[PDB]
Formats: sequence, structure tokens, C-alpha cells
Amino acid sequence: VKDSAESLLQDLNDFNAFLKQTAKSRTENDVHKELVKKIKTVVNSAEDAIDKFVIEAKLVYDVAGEIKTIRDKVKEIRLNNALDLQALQRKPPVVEEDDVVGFEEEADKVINRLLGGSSGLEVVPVVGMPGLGKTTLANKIYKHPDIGYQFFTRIWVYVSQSYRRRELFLNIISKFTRNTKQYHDMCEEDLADEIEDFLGKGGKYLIVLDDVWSPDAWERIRIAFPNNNKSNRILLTTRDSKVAKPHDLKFLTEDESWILLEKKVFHELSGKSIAKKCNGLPLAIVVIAGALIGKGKTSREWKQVDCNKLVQLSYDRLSYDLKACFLYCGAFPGGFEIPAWKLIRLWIAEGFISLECKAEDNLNDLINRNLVMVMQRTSDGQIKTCRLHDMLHEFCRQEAMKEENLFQEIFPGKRELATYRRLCIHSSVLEFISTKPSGEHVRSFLSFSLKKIEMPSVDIPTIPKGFPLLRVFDVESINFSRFSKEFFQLYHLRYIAFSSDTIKIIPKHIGELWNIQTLIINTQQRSLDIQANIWNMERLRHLHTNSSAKLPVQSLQTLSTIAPESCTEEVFARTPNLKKLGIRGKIAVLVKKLESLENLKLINRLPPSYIFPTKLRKLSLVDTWNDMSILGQMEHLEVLKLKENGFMGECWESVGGFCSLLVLWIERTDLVSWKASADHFPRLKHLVLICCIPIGLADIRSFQVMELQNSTKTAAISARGIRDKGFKLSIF
Amino acid sequence: VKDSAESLLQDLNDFNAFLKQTAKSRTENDVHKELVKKIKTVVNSAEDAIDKFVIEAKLVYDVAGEIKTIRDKVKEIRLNNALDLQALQRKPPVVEEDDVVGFEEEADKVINRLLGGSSGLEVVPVVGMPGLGKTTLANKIYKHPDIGYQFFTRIWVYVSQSYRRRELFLNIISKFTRNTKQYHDMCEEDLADEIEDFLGKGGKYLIVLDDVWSPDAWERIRIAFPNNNKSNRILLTTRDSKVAKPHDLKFLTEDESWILLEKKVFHELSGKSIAKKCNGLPLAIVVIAGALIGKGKTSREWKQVDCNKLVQLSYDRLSYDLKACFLYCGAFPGGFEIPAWKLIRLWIAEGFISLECKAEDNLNDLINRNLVMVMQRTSDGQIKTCRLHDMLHEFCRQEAMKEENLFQEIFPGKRELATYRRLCIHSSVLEFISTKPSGEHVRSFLSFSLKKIEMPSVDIPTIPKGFPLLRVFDVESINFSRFSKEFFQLYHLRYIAFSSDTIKIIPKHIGELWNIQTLIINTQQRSLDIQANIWNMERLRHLHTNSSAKLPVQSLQTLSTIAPESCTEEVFARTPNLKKLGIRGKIAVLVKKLESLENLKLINRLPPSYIFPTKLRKLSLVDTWNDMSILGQMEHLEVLKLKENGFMGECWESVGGFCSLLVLWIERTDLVSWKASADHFPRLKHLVLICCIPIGLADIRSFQVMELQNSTKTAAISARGIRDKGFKLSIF
Ligand SMILES: Nc1ncnc2c1ncn2[C@@H]1O[C@H](COP(=O)(O)OP(=O)(O)OP(=O)(O)O)[C@@H](O)[C@H]1O
Ligand SMILES: Nc1ncnc2c1ncn2[C@@H]1O[C@H](COP(=O)(O)OP(=O)(O)OP(=O)(O)O)[C@@H](O)[C@H]1O
Repeated sequence: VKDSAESLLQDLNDFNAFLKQTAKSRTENDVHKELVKKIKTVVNSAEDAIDKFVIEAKLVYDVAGEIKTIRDKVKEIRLNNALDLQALQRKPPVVEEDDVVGFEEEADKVINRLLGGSSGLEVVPVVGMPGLGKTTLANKIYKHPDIGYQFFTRIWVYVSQSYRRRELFLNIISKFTRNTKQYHDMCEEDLADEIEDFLGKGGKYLIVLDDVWSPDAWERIRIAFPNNNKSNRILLTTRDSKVAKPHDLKFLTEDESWILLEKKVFHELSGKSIAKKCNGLPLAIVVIAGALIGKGKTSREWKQVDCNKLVQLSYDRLSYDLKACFLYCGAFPGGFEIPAWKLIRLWIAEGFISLECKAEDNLNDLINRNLVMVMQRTSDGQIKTCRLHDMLHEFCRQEAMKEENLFQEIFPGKRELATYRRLCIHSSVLEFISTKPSGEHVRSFLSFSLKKIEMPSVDIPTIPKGFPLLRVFDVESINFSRFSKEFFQLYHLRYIAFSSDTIKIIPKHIGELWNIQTLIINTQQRSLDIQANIWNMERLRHLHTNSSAKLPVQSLQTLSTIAPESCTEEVFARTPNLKKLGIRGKIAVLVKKLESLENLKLINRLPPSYIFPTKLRKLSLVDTWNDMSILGQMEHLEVLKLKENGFMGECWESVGGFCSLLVLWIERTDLVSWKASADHFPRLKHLVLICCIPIGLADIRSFQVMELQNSTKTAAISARGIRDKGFKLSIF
Repeated sequence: VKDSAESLLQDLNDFNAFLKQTAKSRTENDVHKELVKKIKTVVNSAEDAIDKFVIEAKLVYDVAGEIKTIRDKVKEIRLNNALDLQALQRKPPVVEEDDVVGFEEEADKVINRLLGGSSGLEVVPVVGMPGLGKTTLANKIYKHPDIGYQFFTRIWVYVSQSYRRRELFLNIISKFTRNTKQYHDMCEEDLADEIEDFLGKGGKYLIVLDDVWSPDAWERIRIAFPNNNKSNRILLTTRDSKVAKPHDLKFLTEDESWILLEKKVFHELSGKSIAKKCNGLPLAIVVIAGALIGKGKTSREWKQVDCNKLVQLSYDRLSYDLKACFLYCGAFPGGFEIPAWKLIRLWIAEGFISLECKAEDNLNDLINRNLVMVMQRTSDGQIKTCRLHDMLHEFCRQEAMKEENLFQEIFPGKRELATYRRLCIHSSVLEFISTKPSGEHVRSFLSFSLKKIEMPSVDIPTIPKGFPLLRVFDVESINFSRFSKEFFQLYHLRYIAFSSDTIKIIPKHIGELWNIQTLIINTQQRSLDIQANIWNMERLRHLHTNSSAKLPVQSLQTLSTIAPESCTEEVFARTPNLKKLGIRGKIAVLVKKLESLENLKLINRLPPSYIFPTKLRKLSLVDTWNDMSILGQMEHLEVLKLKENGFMGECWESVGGFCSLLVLWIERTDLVSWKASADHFPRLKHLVLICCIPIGLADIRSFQVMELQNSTKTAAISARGIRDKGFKLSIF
């Protein structure tokens, strides 16, 4: 059976290489698409069989039969479709010029940015979502009367993914001379020099480089534009934020969306609801208006209404792994606030992806390409939450549900569920669960709902029974009263995330699951006792709990909210690579050996400063004023968060030197008198005071962002005075 | 089984020919890459099976089974992937013009070289590493105000690997006339004559020939440039040193590297450490700055950071054997000082490559292409040590570890080690050894560490056990207390290099290994007794020991530090091809028959000069003044090194005539009075005096390099006076 496993592994590797090769091009051939789907199904079957054999080897007849039948299927596919297997390995946009809604103020903003500045060649980059309207705004600015009056020469160059520098340079030359047959033998650099002479002969010039996709194209084309100490400007529209390094183009409002839809259809509650569902994207409004123009003007045909090639331009530029990472963001429901940490852990568990660094790099790559929107950011600048735009969400859902079978949103029949690979259900979870589903190839069970669900006791073991091959089990919105004997049979589990109301103890049978990477226990009990062999899990990396978990007496990276009785030297000696640590166990009971620790959280007198780790970067104290001199000696502390009565006192005088502090966060304190000088916070950048101000922080060079919340008006006056003395101040 | 061995040899030969053919082109097809990897794996398996059969034949059932299964695998591969097997058989650079750091002095140097010289057409060649900045410096010089003022005509020609002479000539012509349609029927020689007329009509001309790759291109393009007795100049940038036969472009300093990185990212300790790790290569700085511009400006995302197509241009021009020789240099750790002799012997033993002459030619070819950097050179001009640049080291490591599986740096599992071919481990050697690794296909075990390691006795036979197919065993950084019975079972050994502290005797069972080529015994004992049948090793070529080895009573080329009791006529009659010989055995105890000897070393009254070999070229005496008249009669001696009290005396008067001496090396002597004239050293070029001067050596025509070290200031004054009377003098 082992040699059969090796042969099946070789077949699966060749099929995976074929799938990776065919993903480089989109095929419209239906036979090729069907063959690709068949090959993907066989690949999934082979993966499941190999994982089953691996689990049995770690711990057989049915496994052998499955391996034989999958090998036979592979041979049949190779023999039958050999020829198909071998065969499977410029229009500038027309934008609106007459009825442009909402861009009247953004156009003036960009124009005033173009008409003002230094005397050098400056660039005004416009970045935005696919179909946001960057070309429309660039055209409105390009044909504006003020721009035409100020700029003697205006040139519109349409760059794209595919362009020829010689063709572009000869197109630019034709705007100045008609005898372009004299350049048939000059090189592209001589063409650029000729363009430089042409542009320098006149006055100021404005150049619109539309749809720049890489900095390489920008550098190659820029050699034709002189910098002759005149206020020459370049207007650049791009999807990627890297090419702009800007002006982030706005979204249309609800009223503007309705205005655009009404103008496009008619040169109504149903119409207003249709325009509201486009989320301020003019491309969606245009597409839906083109669809509505063909239907009759009847309220019943507009209630039935309640593109794809433009998005594919940026989706086809993603790598093979980044495409699967991007499509997995469509599993989260529409408008959902995706937690970045949860998304990263899910990506690592699904096998798409230190691994955390690569996953954060993938998320930042998706954000830079404007495929993912950021809303919440951490105080230190990291991303906290994100979401997909509704058109991007629809694209991801359609692609991953139809063409890739990455996941299926849920009722499917017994024949349909046998082909599903991942399940995402957030509505009518109990109704689907009561049907007793059974999927032998389902690898993930996702349930992202913000409403808590209590799982009936009679239905407790249905998911571990019907889906025994689960690798990801994210049911943190479902309360599990108890664990059945079938949960411990999920030997393939890598990501487990459950919520509970009465689970005060983790059984030792959890340690029988040696594939666990992330163990998230969201319980409302005050204390939790983890009896499972945490240290015997060789693949465990993160352990998140919201209670005071008590660990039993290398790859581990996070130990969130453990009890201080579990802060022994023996326990900390088993986790040399720990980076984030939290304690929520009556701090008064009590980490030096953790030389890689960066995040520390204590939730409820400070010891000498030499006891705390010297490499700590972020420290947060919750429910625990002159004691801050101990935290001042921390030479590497950069973020300090005080939440929920973290530091209580009346008078605080700044004495210690926070040589590395960048963010100071104080929440729910009784501080009355605070005296400080610029010397005590040399590197301060971020200051947040919520539900709580010496004028010495205006002398700080790095102080640029200050956040204020509800408090006495004297604090608001002090903040306003500090702002008067770019600074960002917000008071609420 | 013999006929099966012949059939498998034929199959392996065909597969090797296929692998050699596909290496001529880089394939981006993933299916093709997987097929190439599979074919390489099968080739390795066939090679191991054939060598096992050869060893058994020299000295069976398992060998037959392995041969049958490998033949079946070959047939299956041939039948399955026949179509894939059959299918498997211009952008000038844009460089920085505004922010160029560090080149302000190099540009002035090259400019003063261009503006000064004779009245003929001179060339200023700029040679350097891939990405060093030759094009940037050439562009800075080309657009310099002084160059523009002095040279009326300046032409920038971009040569590359692929160029068309007609296209280049028509591009040059277009710089002088716009009616280039009159040249549609002239030959390229008439085009060159027209260019000659155009360039001779004006004044002086400067021409920048960028990226010249072969002297043939230089000769073909040079026919268009007249030599009209004006100070016409050509600026040439190339990677190969042969095309320049120059100006070796400098590397950016650490401060300059940080300046460039800061300028590129921001138009920090982490930033300084990132710029320091680029090793002064502006291409690496540019790439890392482009990478950093996409990440957020947070200290945590800059600590996570702690191209390839440019290097591939020079790597793809290497031959099939030179590519493997080059990638093997990446086995040595980063920044390691690779000994040239050890590298050559390793290349010969690995089968990449008299053989020593070819290996030295390969090393010099790699050096000329600027793929390998030379730091230490022998006193006679030969190369002693070398290293790889860190970008080249990374390229070699990545290529040989991912795409070729040439070697793997080390923990890998039992399934992963079954595919490894060579192992390089220099950190945590004992930890990996204690895991008891077992690789049935591992052919080399490399450990290049400068820190000595004592090998536990319980772990002594682990390497000969887990790796029974070893061909190269370089563990000279590991001390072996004793030899286990498994060491003598390594019948495939070709290169054995071990260190020891108490091994005073080599067992006779070493002679059972008849495949040994290099036998390096690095022991700290004063004397060593080699009982193995050295003369029975028909393939032994080099025998290096640091102790007084006592040999027992044709291919041999080196016998380093043997005892003079082993300098008998009988022993020397068995080695007619010996070229290097050393003796470290109390020289007072005592080679004429060695008619091919070149190097002789005696380590502790001279006999008549007719006793010493007449062919001797280099002689070194260690611990052994009027006796130098005996060495003077040596008509072919060119290098004479005196180290560690080699020649002791008070007064030395030069009498003998060193008609062929080129290098004189004196170290740690008590010489007080030295009298000499130009007649006694007619051919002297190199003079080194360390830890020890008549003015008669200034009359020597060939005296150009003099090296001095710590001594009395009178010697420094004499050296300075000699320099006053190009000469290279260094005093420390
Ligand atoms: N403010 C607007 N008013 C009216 N129509 C608009 C407006 N903005 C965009 N459109 C229209 O919606 C579509 C959006 O395409 P457009 O070229 O403006 O987008 P883009 O930002 O350049 O996107 P892409 O990245 O795909 O090039 C076009 O048909 C355009 O005419
Ligand atoms: N001194 C410098 N200051 C700033 N940027 C530099 C400097 N030297 C090189 N660069 C930049 O680094 C890269 C090096 O490429 P460059 O063309 O200068 O190298 P090269 O010596 O011609 O190499 P190749 O053999 O690959 O052609 C370019 O992007 C160039 O702009």
C-alpha cells in the first residue's frame, strides 16, 4: 500500500503541475473546461486518499481500494484526453464625457494639485478600485477649461498591461509632426529624445498616463518627458498603489448613484434600491443601467432586478497562491468585517501559504492592488480588519463557486454534497444541520455569522459524523454545550475555532489530534482548564482563549490569556519561539526567558524594570501613576495601551524616558493632573485618550496624530491648542 | 545481470543526453519542469544502481531488483511522456540619472582617463559584477558637462547578447541624417564606411558601447569607427574581463549603501542592517528598496525583511559542466574563503571535470566572467582563495537547491532525505548527527565550518551507516577519535578529508577503498604512520597531511609532508608523475629521479647543487646565509620561500646568480647585513620580507612589486628610497 501511495503521490504531483500550468491562461473551450474540472476532482480525491493513508499509517483495506480506483481513474484520464492535455498547456476605454456625476469637486481638487507645486516635473497619481472612474476623472480634468488654458500642450497616453514603447513614442511624435517616416530607423531612445525636444520647445505640458500597471512601464515611458524647470505635470491613473509611490478616488454616494442610474436609464423605490446596491461603484451602475434599459418600464420587472472582464485584469495578475487567498476572502458573507488575524490563520490552515509573515505579505499585496479594502488598523499601523467590495465579493463568490469549486455556499442534495470541498453556511444553520448532511470530501466547515447560535444536544455530533475529513472547523458563532466522541475522531483537523457557554475543561482527547495548528476556545466562563497535551502537539502554533486557561504541567507562537499559575519556568521553557503572550488570571499572583516576545498583555506594584523582557515592543495592562517610571526604562517598548482602569491615580508627573514609545493609549482612567515635557516622549507619534493635557508635546517632532474622545471640554480646548501649535486631531 | 547493467547504462546515457539538451533553454512550463525533475531523479537512481553493481562486480539480488525496477521506471517514463519529451528538446536598460551615489570620484577618474592619452582611438573598458552599476557610471560620464564640452559627437550604442549589425549601423546613421532610405541596398560594410565618414567629418567623438559580451562583437562593430589621429575615445562596459583586453568598478560602501536605500525608499537600525546586507551592490539595494516601498513604515515590518534575470544572463552563457562547477561554489557558506585547491579537488571528485589543469581553467573562466571574486593570490600569481558575492551566493544556493537538486543545505524528514543527493551542513552538526539520518542516495557530505567540532564516540559510525554511497566526505572541521568498521565499507569514496587529534596511524583497511582520489589527513600529532597500501590505490592522486607521514615500503601527483625515511629510491620509483612534494621529518636525516617535480618543501648544510632536481620551479625551506649560492645555481628556480627561521645568519653577500628567480620570500630571519647587486637577481619581480636592504635592486628591469612588513624603520626608509628611485611598495 505504501508503494501505491508513492505512485499516487507522483500522479497527484503531475496533475497539480498541469493544473498550475493551465491556470496561466483562461480557456473558453468547453471541452477543456470540463477536462480541467475532471482533473481537479481527481486531484481532490487523490489528496483525500493520501491523507487517509497517512492518518492510518500514523495510527486500510478501504484505503487500498480507494487508492487503486483513483490510480485507475488517473490512468483513464491520461489515456483518453492526451490530445486535450497537450493542447491545454488594444482598445482604449470609452468613458462618459457629458453626464459625469459626483466628480465636480474631485476634479477641482486634482486640478488645484496640478496647477500648484514646485517648478519640477511632478506627478499626480490617481489610485482606485477597478471601475471606480479614474479614467473618467482624468478625462474630465484633461478637457477642463482651466487645464486647457494653463497647459499649452496636453497629451493623453493610454498605457496598459500590453504596450509597445516604439508605438507609444511614435504616437506622441505624431501630435507634433506629420512626417513620421523620418523616424523609421531611429532607436526608441532617439525617439524619446525627439519627444523631449518637442515638449521642451513649447511651454508647460500636461500628460495623462492612463492605466499604468507596473513601475517598470512608468520608468521606461518617463524617459521621453523633459524636466526643464517648468511646472510640467503628469496625471497618472492606476489600480496598484505601488505605482503611485497619491489621490484615492472617492466612491459615489447613494444620491449620486441614484442620479447616475436615472440619467443612464431615463435619458422609484425599486430604482433607488438598485442604485443603493451598487455601493457607489459607477461601473456597476452602468452595467445595471444597460441591463435595465432592455426591460420594460414596469414596477414588476424592476423588482425582479431587486463587469467581469475588467476585474479579471487584476485577478489574472495574481500568483497561483494569491488567487486562492483572494477567492477565500469571498467565503465571508457580504459586507462582513474580516478579522485579519483570523483570515491569516485560515489561509495557513487551508494550505494556501514564517508562515504568518508570508500571509500578511499576501494580505498587503491584495490591499495594494486595491482588491481588498482596509477599514480598521491597529494603533501601531498594522491592519486589523478588512472587507471585500460587493462587486469584488460577487466576483470571488462566482469564481470560487463555479470555476474552481474552492468553496460552496449553502439545500444541496446527497449527490451534490459528495462533490463539495468546503462549506460556508451563515443562514439557517440549524435547519441545514437537522437534515443530517454527509460530505465525504468536505475539508472545511465555515460559519461566519454575527448572531450567536445555540446548537441542540441531539444535533451535536452531526458535523464530525457527516464530515470526517474536516481540516478547518470555524463555528465560533455556534455554542457547543459538550463535545461528542466523534469530535476526537477528526484527526485531519488543523484549524478548530468553537464558542461555548459552559465548557470549563478541555478533554485530554483533544491531544489525540496532532494536526492542530490553531486552537481557539471562545468561552464565557471565567476560568478554563486545558487538560489536553498542548506540548505534545508538534504543529500547534496559536492558542487563543478569552478565559484564564490553565496549561498542563517550538512551533508555538501565541499563548493568549493563560493563568499566571501556568507562567512557570518549566512551561515557558517549552515555548522558546513565543511572540505574543497574554495573562488574565488575577495578575496579583505574579517571562524573562522569552527572548523573542513582542506582545505582552496582563488583565486583572510593578517589579523592577530589569525583570520585564528587554525585547518587548507592545505591552497592554488592563484592570491592573508613578509606576510608569518602570515602563519608561523599557528601551524597546513602542506601544503602551492602558485600558479599563489600567493605571489609577490622581497626579502623574512624567519622569521616565520613553526613548522608543510611539503610541500611548489610555482608556477609562481617573487621571486628573498630568505634567510632561518633550524630553520624556522623544518619539511619540500616536496619542489616544478615551473616557479618561500638558503643552509640552507640541515640541515633539514625530507627534503627528492625536485622538480624543468624550471627556471634559478643558481637554478638548487643550487638544485644539496643541493642534494650533500634518497634525491629525479628532475630538468626540 | 551484466546485460541488464548494459541496457540500464544505455537508458541512462539517453536520459543524460536529454538532460544536456534541455539545459540549453529555460522552460517556464510547469509540466516540463516536473518531467525534468522526474527524469533527473530516475537518472540519479540509475547511477546509484550501476555503481552498486560495479562495486559488487569488483568484489547482488537486491542490485538486480533495483536495476529491474529502474528499467521499468525508464520504460514507463518513455511511454507516458513521449510528446512532452519531444517538446522539451530588445530592451535597453533604464538606469538612474538623478540620484547616483558614490560614483562622483569614479566618474572623474574615468573622465580624466578619457580626456588624457595619445591621439589614437583608445578604449576605456569598465568591467564589473552583474548589477554593479557600469551602465549608470557610463551614463553619468556620457552626460557629464566636461565630456559634453570636450567631445563634439557623443554616441550611445547598446550592444547585448543579441544584436544586429545592420540595425545598429542604421541607428548610428540616423543620428547624422534623416534620409536613411538611401541605405536600403548598401551592404553593412558600406554602412560602416558611411559612419566612418560621418564621424570623421566633425571633431573628436566619444562612443559608449554598452554591454559587450564577446570580443567578436567588439571586432565586428569596431569597423565603423575611424582612427583619424584625433583623441577619439570609446567607453566600453562589460561583464567579462576578456572583452576588456581596464577599469574595475568599485562597490558602494556601507554608508553609501544606506544613503542609496534611504533615497530609494524615502524620496533606522533595521534600514541600516538591510542596506549593509546588500554588500555594496546597487542592484540588490534597488530590489530591496522596491520591496520595502510596498510595506508599511513600521519597525515590525522592517525587521521581517531582516534580481534573478540579470544573473541568469551570465549563468546561461556557461557550459553544461561549468554550470555545475559554478553552482557547487554555493555549497560553501556565505562569505566563506573557498580554498582554490580544495575547490578543484572537490570538482574533480564530484565528476564535474590533466584534470587539475581543466579545473583551474574552469575556475579562471568563472573569475574572468566576474562570477567569482579573487582575494588571495599565490606569490607567483596563482589564485589561492576565492569567494562568491552574496547575491551570486544566493543565486547559486537557490538554483542548486530548487531547480537542479545539486545539493541541499541542512531537519529534513526520512522521506525528504531519500531524495537528497548532496548534504552541506555547517551549523548544529551534532544535533543533526544525533538524529541518526539515513540517506540511501546521498553522494556527498560537506561540512565547511571554521569552528572545530569534536565528534562523540557513540556517534562515530552514523555517517558511514546512514550514507553508504558517499563519494565525497569533507568533514575536516570534525575531529574523529577513531575509525569505525563502517568507514571501510565506503567503497564509493573518492574524496575523503577528515581532521583528528589522536590518530597516529592509518589502518591497512583504507587500502580496501580503491576509488580514493584525494586523501587529506589533518592531524595534530607530530608523526603519522600510513600503513594502508598507498601504491595499491590505482586512482589516488593527492595525499595531503600536516604531519610527518611515513609511507609503507602513476596517477599520484602530490605527496605533502612525508617523512625523509620514506624518501627512498624505491618509493620515488612508484611515483614518476609527482609534481609537488613536501617533507616535514627532521630534514637533518637527509628526489633526483622526480623529473616532473615543480614544488619542493622541506620543513625541519646544503648538498652540492647538482643533487637537487633541475626541473624544480618552486622551493620552500622552513626551520632548516652563504649556502644560498647552492640555490643560485638552480637554472629553473622561480619562487624561493624562506619561512620560520629558514635561513639563519648575520652577514649575507650575494654571490650566486638567480637567472630564473622571480619571487624571493624571507620570513622570520635574523639577517643583519645583506649585500646584493642587480646582476645577481636579473629576473626578480616580487620581494617579500616579513618579521625579519641594499640599493642595487632599483637597476632591475623586472622589479615592480616589493612587500614589507613590521621591522626597523631603517628598512622602511630603504624601501621608500628604492620606490623613489609601476612600482608597488607596501610597508606595515
Ligand atoms: N462619475 C461618473 N459619472 C458617470 N459615469 C461614470 C462615472 N465614473 C465612471 N463612469 C462610467 O463607468 C465606467 C467606469 O470606467 P472608468 O474607465 O471610468 O473606470 P476606471 O477607474 O478607469 O477603471 P479601470 O481600472 O477598469 O480602468 C465607464 O463606463 C465610465 O464612463
Ligand atoms: N551609484 C548608483 N546610485 C544609484 N543607483 C544605482 C547606482 N549604481 C547602480 N544603480 C542602479 O542599480 C541598478 C544597476 O543596474 P546597472 O545598469 O547600473 O548595472 P550594470 O553594471 O550595467 O549591470 P548589468 O551587467 O546587469 O547590465 C540600476 O537600476 C541602476 O539605476
